Amino acid sequence: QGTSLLTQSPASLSTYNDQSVSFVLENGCYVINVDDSGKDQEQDQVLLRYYESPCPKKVMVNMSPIKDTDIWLHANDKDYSVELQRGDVSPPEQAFFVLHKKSSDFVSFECKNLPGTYIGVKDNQLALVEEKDESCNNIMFKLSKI
Amino acid sequence: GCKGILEMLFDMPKEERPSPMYDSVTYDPTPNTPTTVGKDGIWNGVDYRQGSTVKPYCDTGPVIQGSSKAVCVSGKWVPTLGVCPKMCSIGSLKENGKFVDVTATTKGDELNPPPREQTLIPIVRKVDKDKVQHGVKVVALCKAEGVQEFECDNGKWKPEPVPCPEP
Ligand SMILES: [Cl-]
Repeated sequence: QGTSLLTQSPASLSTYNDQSVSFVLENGCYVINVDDSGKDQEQDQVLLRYYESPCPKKVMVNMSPIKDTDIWLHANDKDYSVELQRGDVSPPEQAFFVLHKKSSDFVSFECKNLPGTYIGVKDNQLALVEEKDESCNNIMFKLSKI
Repeated sequence: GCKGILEMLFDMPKEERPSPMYDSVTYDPTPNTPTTVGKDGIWNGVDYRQGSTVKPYCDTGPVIQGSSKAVCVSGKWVPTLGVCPKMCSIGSLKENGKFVDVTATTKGDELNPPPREQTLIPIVRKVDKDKVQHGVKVVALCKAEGVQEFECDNGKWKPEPVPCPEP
């Protein structure tokens, strides 16, 4: 196989119930907040990095806040949490989720190494969740231009 | 290596970025590049591999004021990439020219075909059939010989419309 092309696009990331996934400085470092206060979502866009990977076919997607494109969403298997990691420590290959397309332009993000474990929403935060242990909409997000 | 196109843009304040913004940016590996992401891949988490080729895509039309593709050479993208153009309004042309009808004669995907990688992720976009991409051609009517051709050039119709006589 040849080397797959790599594409990047900005987008606004929101949940199924139309809550903003935003990024705020907390004690010096960015944390991920699920916000429903109606604030402007321009500064809280994400930079998507994605490519196709042959599957024995899969779309791998990496996500950075435009506020700091040197950090990205990462699945922490030792805490079962979603965190931001910087590229001077965390390897980039471990920073891509497997995209699953749902109905009505919604998508889900599956952990590459933890099959069946997805990005989900718990208590106005992003968490790792089991697909079977949740309703469909808990792991459903929407990427919107502008 | 070279810092990525979008990374460079989102380092500056919003007022300093080009408008509109690129819709997608695709990076082509050199034949010697083993992986897509990795220490020797197109992207290593810090920058993008030397000799990589970059091709921006604008849903507003083919890029203007620069090159359509660039290569990573000595930490810089050469030659200078073009920026996204502005779209033109069908209704604005119909109004300024007092035309009875305005019909597009070319599609935006002719000069500006979308990359295949744009179908990989559903990103919801606003649709406005009144807008046509940069470089799209239209024909306007006056309701003999009252047919005028126009081209969308970065938010402006060329040439200037001769307003139709009063019926
Ligand atoms: Cl950094």
